[PDB]
Amino acid sequence: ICSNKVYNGRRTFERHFNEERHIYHLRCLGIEPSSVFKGITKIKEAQELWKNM
Amino acid sequence: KRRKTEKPSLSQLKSQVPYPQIIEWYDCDARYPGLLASIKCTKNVIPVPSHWQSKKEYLSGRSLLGKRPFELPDIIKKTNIEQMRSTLPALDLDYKKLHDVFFKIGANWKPDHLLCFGDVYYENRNLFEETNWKRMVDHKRPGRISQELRAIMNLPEGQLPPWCMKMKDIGLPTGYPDLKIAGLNWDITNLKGDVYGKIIPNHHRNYFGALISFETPEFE
Amino acid sequence: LSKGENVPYTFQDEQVRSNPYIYKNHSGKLVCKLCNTMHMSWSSVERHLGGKKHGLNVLRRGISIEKXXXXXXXXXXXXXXXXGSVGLAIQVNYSSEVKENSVDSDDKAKVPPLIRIVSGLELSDTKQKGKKFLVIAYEPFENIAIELPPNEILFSENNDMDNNNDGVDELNKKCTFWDAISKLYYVQ
Amino acid sequence: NTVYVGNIDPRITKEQLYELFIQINPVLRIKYPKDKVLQAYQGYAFIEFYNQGDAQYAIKIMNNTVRLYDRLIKVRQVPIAKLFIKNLADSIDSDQLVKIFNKFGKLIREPEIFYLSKLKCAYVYFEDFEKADLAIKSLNNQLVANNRITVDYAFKNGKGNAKYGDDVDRLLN
RNA sequence: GUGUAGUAUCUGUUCUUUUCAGUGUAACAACUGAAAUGACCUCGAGGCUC
RNA sequence: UUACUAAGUCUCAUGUACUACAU
Repeated sequence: ICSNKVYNGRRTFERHFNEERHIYHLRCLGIEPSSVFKGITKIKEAQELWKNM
Repeated sequence: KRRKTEKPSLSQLKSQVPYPQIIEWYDCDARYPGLLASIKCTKNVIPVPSHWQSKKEYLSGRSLLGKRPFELPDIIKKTNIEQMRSTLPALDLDYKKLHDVFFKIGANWKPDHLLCFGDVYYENRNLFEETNWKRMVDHKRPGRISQELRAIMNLPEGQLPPWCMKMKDIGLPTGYPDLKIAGLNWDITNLKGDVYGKIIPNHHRNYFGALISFETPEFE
Repeated sequence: LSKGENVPYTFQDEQVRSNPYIYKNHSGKLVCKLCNTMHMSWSSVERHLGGKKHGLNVLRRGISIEKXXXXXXXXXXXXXXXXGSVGLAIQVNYSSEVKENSVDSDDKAKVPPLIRIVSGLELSDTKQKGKKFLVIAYEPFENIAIELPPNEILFSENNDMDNNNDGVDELNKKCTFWDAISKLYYVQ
Repeated sequence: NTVYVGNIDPRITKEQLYELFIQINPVLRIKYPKDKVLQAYQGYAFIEFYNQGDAQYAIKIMNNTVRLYDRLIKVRQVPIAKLFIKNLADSIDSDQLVKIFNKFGKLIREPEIFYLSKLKCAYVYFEDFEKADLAIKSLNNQLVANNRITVDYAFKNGKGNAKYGDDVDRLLN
């Protein structure tokens, strides 16, 4: 979801879930922030998840 | 191989779940993920303590270095054996005294913290600070300021806090609509000591089990 | 190994220290307040100091510490040709020491006329547009333009041998001459 | 919700902060850091209220109000198109770039001029992927200031993917 | 105040064949096998490259 | 205004306890 970005660690990527830019991609994408969407990777699936919301 | 690559995506798993935020990335390799999501997300189940997947044997804690050795429950500390025997780097006691401490004095006594249905103790946690926290949410209330924080604030007695003037222009706290403060909504002559204001509630049994008497077993 | 220095306890409420870091806590052990590491002997303390760990915490702590007369001149357009195509050449003439006798204070006086290709997409009136102009400018005199319908003419390919005095641009150095002695600006 | 507080004396403790701000609004949580390099307090805290109404209220009434240990207490409240352009002319000013790309699209930031190889290049930030497509379509392989410039997407590999149009559309929305 | 065998625990130190596939792992890790040589381009990265 | 996490493996040394076993 983030610029097809690269991360060098799993702790770091687990920290990506709470971040400025990651939440900007979600919220500006129309997928609202915080803790339901944490496990997101691809942009597509969380769209149907947000339709479920 | 094929079974390892056969796994559905965690977001595909979220939709099956009524409380999707509990499921985590590692649930993808759950051998029965649709079932494990239902169990883990069932109403009253309490998720596994997360200290697993760490190799630290659950306590490496730096905080463990700074934990207090012990503190007597104040009711037992009343028994004075603290002075009789020095535990830190003979004391004749009365049977009636000790017995009454546990029973007469300490029947209704209960530890202040305990824990709740789903409380689980993670390594970095320390209950004591949360005990002083819960006790503090109890003692301290708005409109009152202790003499220590008052001295640090350098506010002399009889003088209102500096936010009473900005509270005159801005208005009462949105969180405390019933709050009263001397000089504004509340009588300045009732200003006393550490309390410059108090919340005035606008709201104004037996629970079928009322014992109506309390009698402890006597030792004698 | 201590070199006779006295390291006060942490609780003694701080004589200048060699390193104001290694202390002794309430107990007898030695600690690095930054690193939060316990050390049994002064030799272990020196291993800590000579170790990369402590140094990294020192750098982190340092990072924490930082934290116009408008006169139309006279142009002389003329269809030229060389080899192998066709190009345009303009001959612009300037004053004959008539009015330039009152201004000679080396204020860009050494600066020769300048040319630029402008798109008609922007005009004071903004009515019609769609062609280029070979504008030529000099401080006192008024600007001058020449319409260039042809998409490209005389647009050469490495005329000289790549010498880099940009002047203003490749266009000016590449194909302009300023006879300053006679006040004649040629452009092709 | 959460408010930043700063210019705090390390002698100010957690109970003192709590007792301080409960006077303003109810305090949900207090994160008041404790240094593992100084074993004390680093002199700034974070107070999470029960809502941004009480948060902003405490920001208004609390800022530049309480004096603790003679030091004043401070309170403060707590993805775009990018085109790489190569072979620019030395006579091209950043403001001239702004003028050139304004007609195609609004710029979220200013261009970035840098030199590769000698080779003048710039990054241009557009607010719209479609307006970026306009500046690309018209300005790609074009001659400005008598110099041929190339206009494409800057690398992240390069911008302009399929998911990029999708999410940039949303960030526009 | 000693010797024989043996153990645990700090701390210091340091990063092991670039890759691929299998086992393995919650994912790692770890283990098991093989091995490119040559040419070119832009700023260690990159190649529907040959 | 700094929005709270680092050691691991190997190697060769130092720190400290310990376990059977003998005078």
